[PDB]
Amino acid sequence: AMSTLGTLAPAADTELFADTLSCELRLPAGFHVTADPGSHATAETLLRSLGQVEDLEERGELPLLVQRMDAKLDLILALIGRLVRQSDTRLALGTVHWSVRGIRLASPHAHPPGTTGSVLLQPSDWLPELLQLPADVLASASDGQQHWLWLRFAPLGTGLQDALERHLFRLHRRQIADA
Amino acid sequence: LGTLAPAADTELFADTLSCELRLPAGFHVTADPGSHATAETLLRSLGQVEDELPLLVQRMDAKLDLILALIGRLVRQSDTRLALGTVHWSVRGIRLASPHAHPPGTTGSVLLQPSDWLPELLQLPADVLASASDGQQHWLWLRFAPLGTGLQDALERHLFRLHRRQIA
Amino acid sequence: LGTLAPAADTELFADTLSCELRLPAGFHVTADPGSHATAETLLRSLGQVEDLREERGELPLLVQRMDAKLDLILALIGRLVRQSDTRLALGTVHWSVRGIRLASPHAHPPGTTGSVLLQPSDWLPELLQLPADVLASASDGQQHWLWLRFAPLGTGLQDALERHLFRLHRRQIAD
Amino acid sequence: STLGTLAPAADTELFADTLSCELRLPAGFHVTADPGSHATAETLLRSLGQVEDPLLVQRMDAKLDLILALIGRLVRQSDTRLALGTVHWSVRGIRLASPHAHPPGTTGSVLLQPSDWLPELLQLPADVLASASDGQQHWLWLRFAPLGTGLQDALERHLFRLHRRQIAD
Repeated sequence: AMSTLGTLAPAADTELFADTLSCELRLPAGFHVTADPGSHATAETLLRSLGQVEDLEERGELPLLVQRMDAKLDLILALIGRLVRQSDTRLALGTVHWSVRGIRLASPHAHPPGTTGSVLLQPSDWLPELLQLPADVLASASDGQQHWLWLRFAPLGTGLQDALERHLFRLHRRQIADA
Repeated sequence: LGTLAPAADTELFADTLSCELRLPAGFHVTADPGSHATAETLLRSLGQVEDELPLLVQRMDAKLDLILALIGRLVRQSDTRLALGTVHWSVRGIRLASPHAHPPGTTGSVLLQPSDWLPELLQLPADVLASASDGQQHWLWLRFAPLGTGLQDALERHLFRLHRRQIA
Repeated sequence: LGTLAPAADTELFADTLSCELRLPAGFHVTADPGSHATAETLLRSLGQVEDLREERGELPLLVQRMDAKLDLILALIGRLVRQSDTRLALGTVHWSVRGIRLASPHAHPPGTTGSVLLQPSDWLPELLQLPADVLASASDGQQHWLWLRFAPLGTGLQDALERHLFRLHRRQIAD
Repeated sequence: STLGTLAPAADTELFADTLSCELRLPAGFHVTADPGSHATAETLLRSLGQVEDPLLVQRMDAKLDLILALIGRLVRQSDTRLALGTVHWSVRGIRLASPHAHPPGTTGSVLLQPSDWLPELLQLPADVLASASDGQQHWLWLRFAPLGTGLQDALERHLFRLHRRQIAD
């Protein structure tokens, strides 16, 4: 906590993180000008489904035919995840500051404020799926060895916003948890 | 406008719901058509996922969503893709733009993507009624071969639902 | 088009349901294929989804919707598999629970072992693989014909194949 | 198997007083700082064990079988296969052949394909205990890092069934 990167874009850092849960973490992240995010519902579905399956009984209240079905789903899911890792290009690992409003992350190339595009993020880790969020560049600055971008997400809509808030809240208690 | 083959235009759309929309679609010549079951399953399934029980079932559903999402993306990122474009679609046939003209009577299959998030294509065997060009290019008038009870009921529901969505 | 191998045609098709149909099939000379379990799972599952094509509402609405998602996933994965698989040559074949007679691009001596490769359903890009040996290879006007005798199937697979063949027959008489 | 005499201390640490299965399967050790995931490993093992065993529902189950089979095929297209060799496996660690030898203390991940009909791999973080050669190949004695209650139980169940199955005829 207490990273000075915010001194590079005071007004932007305040817009994105003031008075709202903001998490500083490392995960595959990136920004691309030529969007192709998809829908709010896809992002929302990814986040919610991800929550229902994660964060660390069948013989009872349930038969056994359904346990097998659930087993098969776990297997299919793992295999489809394996398939994806085979072709998709992974995002680079980076330290980012993420809130419901936007994100501060490092980028190979600077981009003037006003540039529009999509923030790419791999939320999970065991699942090679990306969360894409349309966003605009609020600020762009360097610290000497990396170009930093402050991106503000375009309106997320009621459902996705909720899923994202829950997502951030969970990540936060867990980071504090394993401490 | 449409009246560059009024003969077919009337056969395909007169007195029946005919929607005008933009969706990837195309005509592919072949003697190897698809199946009615497959097309019916595709249509009804898209519709049943329009908009609970023990926790294990709720998480099974979450797992399904994740699988569908991942598999859907893989297809969409590696496919040929059909030509986006304005088409006129009814339970009887479709009015779409094709790269080249075709002699009427030419047998083949109309391939269209009924939904855009899901990259699964709908395959319907059809014959060309007319092939007049003018919109700088060649427009085709395709007549679906008899769909059969089930698939026809599915297609009408699809178009009706699709129309209200649009008319709102 | 069967006298080319009298005894072999009698061993594989005498006093037993034998169907004549066209589908992608081939014989692959391989050391060891295997897995009756995979072959049986395929045939039994196909049959259930084949019949799908008991009660409309019935169970919870959520369930019906999950089933739909399954139909979508299967279709999508099917499409993906076709984007890079190798289609097998379509051909007429005589198929019994004991063996199969098909057209091969080349001939093989009696005793050659491998797997009979078949695509059971046109809508599903999945292949059925059954270990088999060649007990007859002869030629007629042109094409090379092989008589493959399946290696023992085991209780389950046999039942699955017999069921599959019977339904195939029944549907065939439906013309 | 006399491979143990090549590294008595390690062989004893990994297989003494515990079920140890000698079998053939694709398995490898790769130097990496990939912490893997206990939850992923446990899910794989329990699910595997589950399948190693109203009409609408039965149809759904049929669809799952078909999907699983196809997805399996896809992965097997462009996936880097593991080396199939004889191994010695216990809940504590595993002895397997390796391309290069490694100094004891070297940490990485053991990769192996639990079932032969599915291309899904199990990853388990481990450290090299011993590393010796029999004149033909380099053998490694890897000690899995703590598995955690759940994963450990799943693995114990997995090895026990495996041992049972193989004691037939």
